[PDB]
Amino acid sequence: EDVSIPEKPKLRFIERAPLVNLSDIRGPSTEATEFTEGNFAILALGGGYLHWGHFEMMRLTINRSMDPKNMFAIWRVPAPFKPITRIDHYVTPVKAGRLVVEMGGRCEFEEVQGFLDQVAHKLPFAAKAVSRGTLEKMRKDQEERERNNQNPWTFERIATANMLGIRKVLSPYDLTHKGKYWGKFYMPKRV
Amino acid sequence: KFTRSRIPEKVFQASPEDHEKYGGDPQNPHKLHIVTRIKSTRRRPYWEKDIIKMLGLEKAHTPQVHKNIPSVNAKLKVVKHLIRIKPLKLPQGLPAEENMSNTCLKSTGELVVQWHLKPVEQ
Amino acid sequence: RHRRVMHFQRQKLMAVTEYIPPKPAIHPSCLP
Amino acid sequence: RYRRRAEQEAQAPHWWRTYREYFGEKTDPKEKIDIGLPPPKVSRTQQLLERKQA
Amino acid sequence: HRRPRFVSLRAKQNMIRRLEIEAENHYWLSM
Amino acid sequence: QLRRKAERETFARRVVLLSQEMDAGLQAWQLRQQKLQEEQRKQENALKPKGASL
RNA sequence: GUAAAUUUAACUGUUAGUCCAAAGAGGAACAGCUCUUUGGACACUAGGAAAAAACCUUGUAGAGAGAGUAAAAAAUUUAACA
Repeated sequence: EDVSIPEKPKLRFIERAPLVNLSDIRGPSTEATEFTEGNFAILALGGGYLHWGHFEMMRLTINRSMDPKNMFAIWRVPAPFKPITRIDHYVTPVKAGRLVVEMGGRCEFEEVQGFLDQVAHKLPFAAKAVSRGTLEKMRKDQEERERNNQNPWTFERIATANMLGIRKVLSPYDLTHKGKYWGKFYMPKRV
Repeated sequence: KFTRSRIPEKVFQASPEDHEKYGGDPQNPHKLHIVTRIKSTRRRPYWEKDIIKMLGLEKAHTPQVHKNIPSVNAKLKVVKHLIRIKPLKLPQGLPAEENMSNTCLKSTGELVVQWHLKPVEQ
Repeated sequence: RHRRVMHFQRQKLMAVTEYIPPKPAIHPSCLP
Repeated sequence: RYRRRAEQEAQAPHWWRTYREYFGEKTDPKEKIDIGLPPPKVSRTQQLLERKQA
Repeated sequence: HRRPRFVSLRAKQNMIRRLEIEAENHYWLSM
Repeated sequence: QLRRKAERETFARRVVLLSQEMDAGLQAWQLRQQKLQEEQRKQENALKPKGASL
Protein backbone atom coordinates (compact mmCIF):
# COMPACT_ATOMS: atom_id res chain seq x y z
CA GLU A 1 0.00 0.00 0.00
CA ASP A 2 2.91 2.33 0.74
CA VAL A 3 3.99 2.30 -2.91
CA SER A 4 2.32 4.94 -5.09
CA ILE A 5 1.57 4.44 -8.78
CA PRO A 6 2.37 7.33 -11.16
CA GLU A 7 -0.48 9.00 -13.02
CA LYS A 8 0.72 7.09 -16.13
CA PRO A 9 1.42 3.46 -15.13
CA LYS A 10 1.61 1.79 -18.53
CA LEU A 11 4.74 2.24 -20.63
CA ARG A 12 4.76 5.34 -22.81
CA PHE A 13 5.08 5.26 -26.58
CA ILE A 14 8.54 5.36 -28.17
CA GLU A 15 9.22 7.47 -31.26
CA ARG A 16 10.18 5.60 -34.42
CA ALA A 17 12.82 8.19 -35.34
CA PRO A 18 14.64 10.87 -33.32
CA LEU A 19 13.16 14.35 -33.43
CA VAL A 20 16.64 15.89 -33.74
CA ASN A 21 29.88 1.89 -33.98
CA LEU A 22 30.33 -1.79 -33.13
CA SER A 23 32.08 -0.80 -29.88
CA ASP A 24 28.75 0.47 -28.54
CA ILE A 25 27.44 -3.08 -28.01
CA ARG A 26 30.77 -4.44 -26.72
CA GLY A 27 31.82 -4.70 -23.09
CA PRO A 28 30.21 -4.10 -19.70
CA SER A 29 27.60 -1.38 -19.39
CA THR A 30 28.61 1.70 -17.40
CA GLU A 31 25.08 3.13 -17.02
CA ALA A 32 21.66 1.91 -15.86
CA THR A 33 23.19 -0.90 -13.80
CA GLU A 34 21.26 -0.15 -10.58
CA PHE A 35 17.53 -0.24 -9.85
CA THR A 36 15.87 3.17 -9.62
CA GLU A 37 12.44 3.32 -7.95
CA GLY A 38 11.66 -0.24 -9.01
CA ASN A 39 12.39 -3.64 -7.49
CA PHE A 40 12.22 -5.74 -10.67
CA ALA A 41 13.75 -5.25 -14.11
CA ILE A 42 14.97 -7.03 -17.24
CA LEU A 43 18.75 -7.47 -17.16
CA ALA A 44 20.62 -7.49 -20.47
CA LEU A 45 23.20 -10.29 -20.59
CA GLY A 46 24.29 -9.51 -24.16
CA GLY A 47 25.00 -6.65 -26.51
CA GLY A 48 22.59 -5.91 -29.34
CA TYR A 49 20.94 -2.99 -31.06
CA LEU A 50 17.22 -2.37 -30.47
CA HIS A 51 15.12 -1.02 -33.33
CA TRP A 52 11.69 0.53 -32.83
CA GLY A 53 10.00 -2.74 -33.77
CA HIS A 54 11.22 -4.28 -30.53
CA PHE A 55 10.05 -1.29 -28.49
CA GLU A 56 6.48 -1.62 -29.78
CA MET A 57 6.54 -5.35 -29.04
CA MET A 58 7.79 -4.87 -25.47
CA ARG A 59 5.44 -1.96 -24.77
CA LEU A 60 2.39 -3.85 -26.05
CA THR A 61 3.17 -7.04 -24.13
CA ILE A 62 4.22 -5.42 -20.85
CA ASN A 63 1.24 -3.05 -20.78
CA ARG A 64 -1.46 -5.66 -21.36
CA SER A 65 0.05 -8.19 -18.94
CA MET A 66 0.65 -5.65 -16.16
CA ASP A 67 -2.18 -4.30 -14.03
CA PRO A 68 -2.14 -0.47 -13.92
CA LYS A 69 -3.11 -0.16 -10.26
CA ASN A 70 -0.86 -2.97 -9.01
CA MET A 71 2.39 -2.05 -10.77
CA PHE A 72 4.10 0.58 -12.92
CA ALA A 73 6.85 0.37 -15.55
CA ILE A 74 9.47 2.97 -16.50
CA TRP A 75 11.57 2.99 -19.67
CA ARG A 76 15.32 2.87 -19.13
CA VAL A 77 16.38 2.72 -22.80
CA PRO A 78 16.53 6.04 -24.73
CA ALA A 79 14.91 6.57 -28.12
CA PRO A 80 16.59 5.07 -31.21
CA PHE A 81 19.37 7.42 -32.28
CA LYS A 82 21.96 5.31 -34.09
CA PRO A 83 21.60 5.50 -37.90
CA ILE A 84 21.65 2.20 -39.81
CA THR A 85 22.05 2.49 -43.59
CA ARG A 86 21.17 -0.49 -45.78
CA ILE A 87 18.72 5.94 -43.13
CA ASP A 88 17.02 2.56 -43.39
CA HIS A 89 16.18 2.34 -39.67
CA TYR A 90 17.21 3.58 -36.23
CA VAL A 91 18.40 1.41 -33.34
CA THR A 92 19.37 1.70 -29.67
CA PRO A 93 22.57 -0.12 -28.62
CA VAL A 94 22.44 -1.92 -25.27
CA LYS A 95 25.59 -3.09 -23.50
CA ALA A 96 25.77 -6.23 -21.39
CA GLY A 97 24.74 -5.86 -17.77
CA ARG A 98 22.20 -3.10 -18.47
CA LEU A 99 18.60 -3.04 -17.24
CA VAL A 100 16.47 -2.65 -20.36
CA VAL A 101 13.14 -2.29 -18.53
CA GLU A 102 12.29 -1.79 -14.85
CA MET A 103 9.16 -2.94 -13.03
CA GLY A 104 8.17 -1.54 -9.65
CA GLY A 105 4.97 -1.60 -7.67
CA ARG A 106 2.81 -3.76 -5.42
CA CYS A 107 3.86 -7.13 -6.82
CA GLU A 108 6.22 -10.06 -6.28
CA PHE A 109 9.03 -11.27 -8.51
CA GLU A 110 7.18 -14.50 -9.30
CA GLU A 111 4.17 -12.45 -10.40
CA VAL A 112 6.39 -10.10 -12.41
CA GLN A 113 8.79 -12.69 -13.83
CA GLY A 114 6.10 -14.25 -16.00
CA PHE A 115 5.52 -11.44 -18.48
CA LEU A 116 8.98 -9.88 -18.09
CA ASP A 117 10.70 -13.19 -18.86
CA GLN A 118 8.37 -13.71 -21.83
CA VAL A 119 9.33 -10.32 -23.27
CA ALA A 120 13.00 -11.00 -22.49
CA HIS A 121 13.15 -14.00 -24.83
CA LYS A 122 12.02 -11.76 -27.71
CA LEU A 123 14.88 -9.29 -27.23
CA PRO A 124 17.57 -9.80 -29.92
CA PHE A 125 20.10 -10.44 -27.14
CA ALA A 126 20.16 -12.67 -24.08
CA ALA A 127 18.17 -11.13 -21.23
CA LYS A 128 16.75 -12.42 -17.95
CA ALA A 129 14.21 -10.84 -15.62
CA VAL A 130 15.83 -9.85 -12.33
CA SER A 131 14.86 -8.47 -8.93
CA ARG A 132 16.74 -6.57 -6.23
CA GLY A 133 17.35 -9.74 -4.23
CA THR A 134 18.03 -11.88 -7.29
CA LEU A 135 20.40 -9.41 -8.95
CA GLU A 136 22.32 -8.85 -5.71
CA LYS A 137 22.58 -12.62 -5.25
CA MET A 138 23.78 -12.82 -8.86
CA ARG A 139 26.54 -10.29 -8.20
CA LYS A 140 27.31 -11.68 -4.73
CA ASP A 141 27.46 -15.21 -6.15
CA GLN A 142 29.86 -14.09 -8.88
CA GLU A 143 32.19 -12.51 -6.32
CA GLU A 144 32.13 -15.72 -4.28
CA ARG A 145 33.26 -17.76 -7.29
CA GLU A 146 36.26 -15.49 -7.84
CA ARG A 147 37.47 -15.56 -4.23
CA ASN A 148 37.01 -19.32 -3.80
CA ASN A 149 38.33 -20.25 -7.25
CA GLN A 150 40.88 -23.05 -6.93
CA ASN A 151 42.46 -22.53 -10.35
CA PRO A 152 45.81 -20.74 -9.78
CA TRP A 153 45.67 -19.37 -13.35
CA THR A 154 43.21 -16.64 -14.36
CA PHE A 155 42.58 -14.76 -17.58
CA GLU A 156 43.35 -11.40 -15.95
CA ARG A 157 46.69 -12.51 -14.52
CA ILE A 158 47.81 -14.08 -17.80
CA ALA A 159 46.57 -11.18 -19.93
CA THR A 160 47.96 -8.38 -17.75
CA ALA A 161 51.42 -9.94 -17.44
CA ASN A 162 51.39 -10.97 -21.13
CA MET A 163 52.36 -14.49 -20.12
CA LEU A 164 53.18 -16.73 -23.10
CA GLY A 165 52.86 -13.60 -25.23
CA ILE A 166 49.10 -14.13 -25.02
CA ARG A 167 48.48 -10.51 -26.00
CA LYS A 168 49.33 -11.38 -29.61
CA VAL A 169 46.08 -13.40 -29.86
CA LEU A 170 44.07 -11.07 -27.59
CA SER A 171 42.37 -7.72 -28.03
CA PRO A 172 43.44 -4.60 -26.13
CA TYR A 173 39.95 -4.44 -24.61
CA ASP A 174 40.44 -7.92 -23.13
CA LEU A 175 42.68 -6.45 -20.43
CA THR A 176 39.65 -4.65 -18.99
CA HIS A 177 37.12 -7.35 -19.88
CA LYS A 178 39.35 -10.07 -18.36
CA GLY A 179 37.84 -12.80 -20.55
CA LYS A 180 34.26 -12.43 -19.31
CA TYR A 181 33.25 -10.59 -22.51
CA TRP A 182 33.88 -11.96 -26.02
CA GLY A 183 32.68 -9.36 -28.49
CA LYS A 184 29.00 -8.65 -27.93
CA PHE A 185 28.52 -11.99 -26.15
CA TYR A 186 29.04 -12.03 -22.38
CA MET A 187 30.02 -15.23 -20.59
CA PRO A 188 28.71 -15.24 -16.99
CA LYS A 189 30.45 -18.46 -15.91
CA ARG A 190 33.84 -16.95 -16.76
CA VAL A 191 35.72 -15.86 -13.64
CA LYS B 1 46.33 -2.89 -33.25
CA PHE B 2 48.97 -5.16 -31.75
CA THR B 3 51.82 -3.21 -30.14
CA ARG B 4 54.59 -3.52 -27.58
CA SER B 5 53.33 -4.58 -24.15
CA ARG B 6 54.21 -2.61 -21.01
CA ILE B 7 53.75 -4.85 -17.97
CA PRO B 8 52.60 -3.21 -14.70
CA GLU B 9 55.36 -3.01 -12.11
CA LYS B 10 53.14 -4.92 -9.66
CA VAL B 11 53.72 -8.15 -11.61
CA PHE B 12 57.42 -7.88 -10.69
CA GLN B 13 56.87 -7.26 -6.95
CA ALA B 14 57.49 -10.58 -5.23
CA SER B 15 55.27 -11.31 -2.24
CA PRO B 16 56.17 -13.18 0.97
CA GLU B 17 54.46 -16.30 -0.40
CA ASP B 18 56.56 -16.28 -3.58
CA HIS B 19 59.80 -16.16 -1.58
CA GLU B 20 59.03 -19.40 0.26
CA LYS B 21 57.91 -21.11 -2.95
CA TYR B 22 60.99 -20.29 -5.03
CA GLY B 23 63.60 -20.00 -2.27
CA GLY B 24 64.81 -16.48 -3.00
CA ASP B 25 66.14 -13.90 -0.54
CA PRO B 26 65.02 -10.28 -1.04
CA GLN B 27 67.62 -9.02 1.45
CA ASN B 28 70.46 -10.55 -0.62
CA PRO B 29 69.55 -10.52 -4.33
CA HIS B 30 71.38 -12.88 -6.64
CA LYS B 31 74.08 -11.18 -8.68
CA LEU B 32 73.82 -13.01 -12.02
CA HIS B 33 71.05 -14.55 -14.13
CA ILE B 34 71.15 -17.86 -15.95
CA VAL B 35 69.08 -17.33 -19.10
CA THR B 36 68.13 -19.99 -21.63
CA ARG B 37 65.84 -19.65 -24.61
CA ILE B 38 63.06 -22.24 -24.54
CA LYS B 39 60.64 -20.74 -27.08
CA SER B 40 61.04 -19.88 -30.74
CA THR B 41 61.16 -16.29 -31.96
CA ARG B 42 59.20 -17.37 -35.03
CA ARG B 43 55.71 -15.85 -35.12
CA ARG B 44 56.86 -13.24 -32.59
CA PRO B 45 57.25 -9.48 -33.12
CA TYR B 46 60.50 -8.21 -34.58
CA TRP B 47 61.39 -6.29 -31.40
CA GLU B 48 61.38 -9.58 -29.50
CA LYS B 49 63.58 -11.10 -32.21
CA ASP B 50 66.04 -8.23 -31.73
CA ILE B 51 66.09 -8.56 -27.94
CA ILE B 52 66.84 -12.28 -28.22
CA LYS B 53 69.83 -11.55 -30.46
CA MET B 54 71.16 -8.79 -28.19
CA LEU B 55 71.01 -11.11 -25.17
CA GLY B 56 72.88 -13.84 -27.04
CA LEU B 57 70.00 -16.33 -26.92
CA GLU B 58 69.65 -17.15 -30.62
CA LYS B 59 70.46 -20.81 -29.94
CA ALA B 60 67.84 -22.54 -27.82
CA HIS B 61 68.67 -24.40 -24.60
CA THR B 62 72.04 -22.64 -24.34
CA PRO B 63 72.76 -21.10 -20.91
CA GLN B 64 73.77 -17.44 -21.02
CA VAL B 65 74.89 -15.49 -17.95
CA HIS B 66 73.64 -11.92 -17.52
CA LYS B 67 73.88 -9.27 -14.83
CA ASN B 68 70.84 -8.84 -12.57
CA ILE B 69 70.61 -5.09 -13.14
CA PRO B 70 67.62 -2.91 -14.10
CA SER B 71 68.76 -2.26 -17.67
CA VAL B 72 69.28 -5.96 -18.38
CA ASN B 73 66.04 -6.86 -16.59
CA ALA B 74 64.18 -4.41 -18.83
CA LYS B 75 65.31 -6.45 -21.83
CA LEU B 76 64.46 -9.77 -20.16
CA LYS B 77 60.95 -8.54 -19.35
CA VAL B 78 60.26 -7.99 -23.05
CA VAL B 79 61.15 -11.62 -23.86
CA LYS B 80 60.25 -13.16 -20.47
CA HIS B 81 57.72 -15.46 -22.16
CA LEU B 82 60.44 -16.99 -24.37
CA ILE B 83 63.14 -17.71 -21.76
CA ARG B 84 63.87 -19.43 -18.47
CA ILE B 85 65.51 -17.28 -15.78
CA LYS B 86 67.31 -19.04 -12.93
CA PRO B 87 69.72 -17.40 -10.45
CA LEU B 88 73.34 -18.41 -10.81
CA LYS B 89 74.55 -20.13 -7.65
CA LEU B 90 78.18 -20.26 -6.50
CA PRO B 91 78.30 -22.87 -3.71
CA GLN B 92 82.12 -22.82 -3.87
CA GLY B 93 82.53 -19.13 -4.76
CA LEU B 94 83.78 -17.52 -7.93
CA PRO B 95 86.17 -19.64 -10.03
CA ALA B 96 89.80 -18.71 -9.51
CA GLU B 97 92.44 -18.69 -12.24
CA GLU B 98 93.34 -22.26 -11.26
CA ASN B 99 89.71 -23.43 -11.42
CA MET B 100 88.83 -21.83 -14.78
CA SER B 101 89.40 -25.09 -16.68
CA ASN B 102 87.62 -27.30 -14.11
CA THR B 103 84.21 -25.61 -13.87
CA CYS B 104 80.80 -27.00 -14.79
CA LEU B 105 77.31 -25.49 -14.77
CA LYS B 106 74.87 -28.04 -13.39
CA SER B 107 71.16 -28.26 -14.15
CA THR B 108 70.33 -27.07 -10.62
CA GLY B 109 71.89 -23.73 -11.58
CA GLU B 110 75.08 -24.04 -9.52
CA LEU B 111 78.53 -23.41 -10.96
CA VAL B 112 80.99 -25.88 -9.44
CA VAL B 113 84.70 -25.06 -9.62
CA GLN B 114 85.77 -28.73 -9.51
CA TRP B 115 84.58 -31.39 -11.99
CA HIS B 116 86.29 -34.68 -11.17
CA LEU B 117 83.68 -36.90 -12.88
CA LYS B 118 84.21 -39.38 -10.04
CA PRO B 119 81.64 -40.83 -7.61
CA VAL B 120 81.35 -39.19 -4.22
CA GLU B 121 82.49 -41.38 -1.35
CA GLN B 122 79.75 -43.33 0.45
CA ARG C 1 25.72 -11.94 -34.94
CA HIS C 2 26.88 -15.53 -34.51
CA ARG C 3 29.51 -16.57 -31.99
CA ARG C 4 32.72 -16.04 -33.95
CA VAL C 5 35.48 -18.62 -33.93
CA MET C 6 38.33 -17.79 -31.56
CA HIS C 7 42.02 -18.21 -32.23
CA PHE C 8 42.95 -21.64 -30.90
CA GLN C 9 45.56 -20.06 -28.63
CA ARG C 10 42.75 -18.01 -27.10
CA GLN C 11 40.54 -21.09 -26.78
CA LYS C 12 43.42 -22.87 -25.04
CA LEU C 13 43.75 -19.89 -22.69
CA MET C 14 40.04 -19.95 -21.81
CA ALA C 15 40.16 -23.67 -21.02
CA VAL C 16 43.25 -23.37 -18.82
CA THR C 17 41.65 -20.46 -16.93
CA GLU C 18 38.26 -22.11 -16.35
CA TYR C 19 36.78 -21.91 -12.86
CA ILE C 20 37.67 -24.86 -10.61
CA PRO C 21 35.19 -25.17 -7.72
CA PRO C 22 36.53 -26.07 -4.26
CA LYS C 23 35.88 -29.69 -3.33
CA PRO C 24 35.46 -30.50 0.39
CA ALA C 25 37.31 -33.53 1.71
CA ILE C 26 34.08 -34.79 3.33
CA HIS C 27 30.77 -34.08 1.64
CA PRO C 28 28.69 -31.65 3.75
CA SER C 29 25.53 -33.76 3.55
CA CYS C 30 27.49 -36.73 4.93
CA LEU C 31 28.16 -34.85 8.19
CA PRO C 32 25.76 -34.22 11.09
CA ARG D 1 45.15 43.57 -11.50
CA TYR D 2 45.67 40.42 -13.55
CA ARG D 3 49.31 41.35 -14.13
CA ARG D 4 49.89 41.98 -10.42
CA ARG D 5 48.57 38.50 -9.61
CA ALA D 6 50.43 36.99 -12.57
CA GLU D 7 53.83 38.27 -11.42
CA GLN D 8 53.17 37.02 -7.88
CA GLU D 9 52.33 33.54 -9.15
CA ALA D 10 55.46 33.44 -11.32
CA GLN D 11 57.71 34.14 -8.33
CA ALA D 12 56.27 31.22 -6.36
CA PRO D 13 58.04 27.85 -6.69
CA HIS D 14 56.35 25.19 -8.81
CA TRP D 15 56.76 21.44 -9.19
CA TRP D 16 56.68 21.69 -12.99
CA ARG D 17 59.58 22.97 -15.07
CA THR D 18 59.92 26.76 -15.07
CA TYR D 19 62.17 29.37 -16.66
CA ARG D 20 63.60 30.19 -13.22
CA GLU D 21 65.06 26.68 -12.94
CA TYR D 22 67.13 26.74 -16.13
CA PHE D 23 67.99 30.45 -16.20
CA GLY D 24 67.79 31.45 -12.54
CA GLU D 25 71.16 31.42 -10.81
CA LYS D 26 71.89 28.41 -8.61
CA THR D 27 73.08 29.62 -5.20
CA ASP D 28 73.57 27.95 -1.84
CA PRO D 29 70.23 27.66 0.01
CA LYS D 30 71.89 28.36 3.36
CA GLU D 31 71.64 32.03 4.25
CA LYS D 32 74.69 34.17 3.55
CA ILE D 33 76.94 34.57 6.58
CA ASP D 34 76.94 38.10 8.00
CA ILE D 35 80.47 39.18 8.95
CA GLY D 36 79.80 42.90 9.47
CA LEU D 37 79.16 45.14 12.43
CA PRO D 38 75.97 44.59 14.45
CA PRO D 39 72.93 46.68 13.51
CA PRO D 40 72.42 49.85 15.56
CA LYS D 41 69.78 49.80 18.27
CA VAL D 42 66.67 51.85 17.48
CA SER D 43 63.57 52.48 19.60
CA ARG D 44 60.72 51.97 17.14
CA THR D 45 58.09 53.54 19.42
CA GLN D 46 59.99 56.82 19.75
CA GLN D 47 61.01 56.76 16.08
CA LEU D 48 57.43 56.24 14.92
CA LEU D 49 56.22 58.97 17.30
CA GLU D 50 58.61 61.61 15.96
CA ARG D 51 58.02 60.69 12.31
CA LYS D 52 54.23 60.86 12.66
CA GLN D 53 54.51 64.27 14.35
CA ALA D 54 56.90 65.48 11.64
CA HIS E 1 33.93 -23.02 -43.42
CA ARG E 2 36.20 -23.75 -40.46
CA ARG E 3 35.49 -26.98 -38.61
CA PRO E 4 35.66 -26.58 -34.81
CA ARG E 5 38.80 -27.59 -32.94
CA PHE E 6 38.92 -28.66 -29.30
CA VAL E 7 41.47 -28.41 -26.50
CA SER E 8 42.78 -31.75 -25.26
CA LEU E 9 43.89 -32.38 -21.70
CA ARG E 10 47.47 -32.79 -22.92
CA ALA E 11 47.27 -29.34 -24.51
CA LYS E 12 46.10 -27.79 -21.24
CA GLN E 13 48.94 -29.45 -19.32
CA ASN E 14 51.42 -28.17 -21.92
CA MET E 15 50.11 -24.62 -21.50
CA ILE E 16 50.14 -24.87 -17.70
CA ARG E 17 53.76 -26.00 -17.87
CA ARG E 18 54.70 -22.81 -19.72
CA LEU E 19 52.79 -20.66 -17.22
CA GLU E 20 54.74 -22.13 -14.30
CA ILE E 21 58.10 -21.31 -15.91
CA GLU E 22 57.11 -17.73 -16.71
CA ALA E 23 55.64 -17.26 -13.23
CA GLU E 24 59.07 -18.13 -11.84
CA ASN E 25 60.61 -15.74 -14.38
CA HIS E 26 58.56 -12.94 -12.79
CA TYR E 27 59.94 -13.75 -9.34
CA TRP E 28 63.63 -13.72 -10.26
CA LEU E 29 63.21 -10.47 -12.21
CA SER E 30 61.70 -8.91 -9.06
CA MET E 31 64.99 -8.59 -7.09
CA GLN F 1 85.47 -32.80 -24.84
CA LEU F 2 88.02 -30.18 -25.94
CA ARG F 3 85.24 -27.98 -27.31
CA ARG F 4 83.26 -28.33 -24.07
CA LYS F 5 86.32 -27.40 -22.00
CA ALA F 6 86.78 -24.24 -24.08
CA GLU F 7 83.08 -23.34 -23.90
CA ARG F 8 83.01 -23.89 -20.13
CA GLU F 9 86.12 -21.78 -19.52
CA THR F 10 84.65 -18.99 -21.64
CA PHE F 11 81.45 -19.18 -19.59
CA ALA F 12 83.40 -19.16 -16.32
CA ARG F 13 85.54 -16.19 -17.37
CA ARG F 14 82.40 -14.26 -18.31
CA VAL F 15 80.94 -15.09 -14.90
CA VAL F 16 84.00 -13.61 -13.21
CA LEU F 17 84.04 -10.58 -15.52
CA LEU F 18 80.38 -9.73 -14.90
CA SER F 19 80.71 -10.26 -11.14
CA GLN F 20 83.78 -8.04 -10.82
CA GLU F 21 82.24 -5.32 -12.97
CA MET F 22 79.17 -5.26 -10.73
CA ASP F 23 81.30 -5.22 -7.58
CA ALA F 24 83.57 -2.47 -8.91
CA GLY F 25 80.55 -0.44 -9.95
CA LEU F 26 79.00 -0.91 -6.52
CA GLN F 27 82.17 0.28 -4.77
CA ALA F 28 82.56 3.28 -7.07
CA TRP F 29 78.99 4.40 -6.39
CA GLN F 30 79.58 4.10 -2.64
CA LEU F 31 82.66 6.32 -2.87
CA ARG F 32 80.73 9.00 -4.75
CA GLN F 33 78.06 9.09 -2.04
CA GLN F 34 80.66 9.32 0.74
CA LYS F 35 82.45 12.14 -1.09
CA LEU F 36 79.19 14.07 -1.40
CA GLN F 37 78.77 13.97 2.38
CA GLU F 38 82.35 15.19 2.83
CA GLU F 39 81.77 17.95 0.27
CA GLN F 40 78.86 19.22 2.37
CA ARG F 41 81.12 19.53 5.42
CA LYS F 42 83.84 21.29 3.42
CA GLN F 43 82.24 24.77 3.50
CA GLU F 44 80.55 24.60 6.91
CA ASN F 45 81.94 27.94 8.15
CA ALA F 46 84.67 29.55 6.07
CA LEU F 47 84.27 32.86 7.95
CA LYS F 48 82.96 33.31 11.48
CA PRO F 49 79.58 35.09 11.70
CA LYS F 50 80.01 38.55 13.18
CA GLY F 51 76.86 40.56 12.39
CA ALA F 52 73.99 40.76 14.91
CA SER F 53 75.27 37.57 16.62
CA LEU F 54 77.34 37.65 19.80
C1' G G 1 72.86 -5.32 -23.50
C1' U G 2 74.90 -5.35 -27.99
C1' A G 3 77.59 -4.52 -33.23
C1' A G 4 76.26 -2.26 -36.17
C1' A G 5 75.82 2.71 -38.36
C1' U G 6 76.65 6.77 -41.51
C1' U G 7 79.30 8.65 -45.55
C1' U G 8 81.90 8.05 -50.46
C1' A G 9 82.72 5.43 -55.23
C1' A G 10 79.93 2.22 -58.63
C1' C G 11 75.83 -1.00 -59.98
C1' U G 12 71.60 -4.37 -60.44
C1' G G 13 67.18 -6.47 -59.69
C1' U G 14 62.48 -7.13 -56.96
C1' U G 15 58.07 -4.54 -55.87
C1' A G 16 50.02 -6.07 -59.69
C1' G G 17 49.58 -9.63 -51.66
C1' U G 18 47.26 -14.01 -49.77
C1' C G 19 45.67 -15.71 -44.91
C1' C G 20 45.71 -15.24 -39.40
C1' A G 21 45.23 -11.93 -34.82
C1' A G 22 44.06 -6.75 -33.48
C1' A G 23 41.89 -1.62 -34.04
C1' G G 24 38.80 1.38 -37.39
C1' A G 25 36.22 3.05 -41.56
C1' G G 26 32.24 0.80 -45.90
C1' G G 27 29.03 -3.30 -47.24
C1' A G 28 24.37 -6.82 -44.64
C1' A G 29 27.63 -6.28 -37.18
C1' C G 30 27.46 -11.61 -45.79
C1' A G 31 31.53 -13.42 -48.73
C1' G G 32 38.03 -16.91 -49.33
C1' C G 33 34.12 -9.06 -50.05
C1' U G 34 35.79 -2.89 -49.97
C1' C G 35 39.80 0.61 -47.74
C1' U G 36 43.57 1.98 -44.05
C1' U G 37 46.69 0.92 -39.82
C1' U G 38 49.80 -2.63 -36.10
C1' G G 39 51.95 -7.42 -35.80
C1' G G 40 52.64 -12.53 -37.66
C1' A G 41 53.06 -16.42 -41.32
C1' C G 42 53.70 -17.59 -46.62
C1' A G 43 58.71 -17.40 -52.65
C1' C G 44 64.38 -20.77 -46.90
C1' U G 45 63.48 -26.07 -43.49
C1' A G 46 61.25 -29.54 -40.69
C1' G G 47 57.46 -31.72 -36.78
C1' G G 48 52.16 -31.43 -35.52
C1' A G 49 46.83 -30.23 -36.58
C1' A G 50 42.98 -36.18 -41.10
C1' A G 51 44.39 -34.42 -46.28
C1' A G 52 46.61 -29.08 -45.37
C1' A G 53 50.59 -21.98 -48.64
C1' A G 54 48.42 -18.52 -44.27
C1' C G 55 46.97 -22.11 -37.43
C1' C G 56 50.66 -24.52 -33.61
C1' U G 57 56.05 -26.34 -32.81
C1' U G 58 60.70 -25.09 -34.97
C1' G G 59 64.02 -22.18 -37.64
C1' U G 60 67.07 -24.64 -42.16
C1' A G 61 72.49 -26.32 -43.63
C1' G G 62 76.75 -33.05 -43.33
C1' A G 63 77.21 -38.48 -41.46
C1' G G 64 75.20 -41.92 -37.13
C1' A G 65 71.20 -48.71 -36.82
C1' G G 66 72.49 -42.84 -29.97
C1' A G 67 69.78 -39.40 -26.54
C1' G G 68 66.59 -35.42 -24.15
C1' U G 69 62.43 -32.69 -25.82
C1' A G 70 58.61 -29.10 -28.63
C1' A G 71 53.88 -28.72 -30.57
C1' A G 72 50.80 -32.78 -30.47
C1' A G 73 44.44 -37.34 -28.65
C1' A G 74 37.43 -32.81 -27.31
C1' A G 75 33.63 -33.18 -24.27
C1' U G 76 28.60 -33.90 -23.06
C1' U G 77 22.68 -37.04 -21.84
C1' U G 78 19.19 -33.10 -19.25
C1' A G 79 14.30 -34.58 -10.91
C1' A G 80 10.15 -36.00 -7.42
C1' C G 81 6.62 -37.51 -2.86
C1' A G 82 1.45 -37.15 -2.13
